[PDB]
Amino acid sequence: DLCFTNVYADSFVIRGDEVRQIAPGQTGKIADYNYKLPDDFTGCVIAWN
Amino acid sequence: VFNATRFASVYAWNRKRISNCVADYSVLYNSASFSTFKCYGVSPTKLNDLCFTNVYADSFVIRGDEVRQIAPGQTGKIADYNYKLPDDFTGCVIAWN
Amino acid sequence: GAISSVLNDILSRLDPPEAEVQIDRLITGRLQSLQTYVTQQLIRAAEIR
Amino acid sequence: GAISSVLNDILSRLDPPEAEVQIDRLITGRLQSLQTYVTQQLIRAAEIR
Repeated sequence: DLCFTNVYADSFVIRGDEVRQIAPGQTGKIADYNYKLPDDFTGCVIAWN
Repeated sequence: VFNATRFASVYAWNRKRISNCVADYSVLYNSASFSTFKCYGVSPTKLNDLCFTNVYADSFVIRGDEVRQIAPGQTGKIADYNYKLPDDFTGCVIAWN
Repeated sequence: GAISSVLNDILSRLDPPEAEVQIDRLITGRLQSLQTYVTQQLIRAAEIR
Repeated sequence: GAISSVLNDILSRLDPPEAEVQIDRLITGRLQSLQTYVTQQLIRAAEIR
């Protein structure tokens, strides 16, 4: 329903247990050091096995 | 506290006093040891930056499904009987396999 | 209603995502206090006028 | 804005971690009503003075 201006997709693979830490404001190895999400980030997170 | 050979049961959880020592928790982020690590009243990365007065540790072992109910105000078979956290509890919760 | 009444403690304790929540609760309460203060002061000033 | 307007009810149905949040919402609203009432009371006080 809501149409966006520019959509950018970031594809990456992490530990199985690190998925729960991938979100705005979350903490963790990847989240804090390698790949961090903006606190005010507006978007979606998708993961599958 | 962390690397002790055998923790005590949640029924009788060890009462540990940590004082007159330097608290360095960068080891958790300096080496992959624990799968689960979270903080509620403080930041996981600011524990070393901010210095406390009387830091206290609580060691116990519970079932995996019982970990989710270990938090301030939580209720369940473990929270309300053997070990519980104050609603205004200020601290961190650590768990690993 | 916050964990502490000092903004320095909040900044030194919680990460941003929770730091803004605590600071927002503090702002809400303290701004209500100041709003009531100014309204009472305006009423008192009207009486003085 | 809370789930219920009764303190006994909110204590009974919800656990304390969320019960305290709902009670905080209700407390904020009931106070806000108090500050309303007192400000219009002071305004009628000024006019009647």
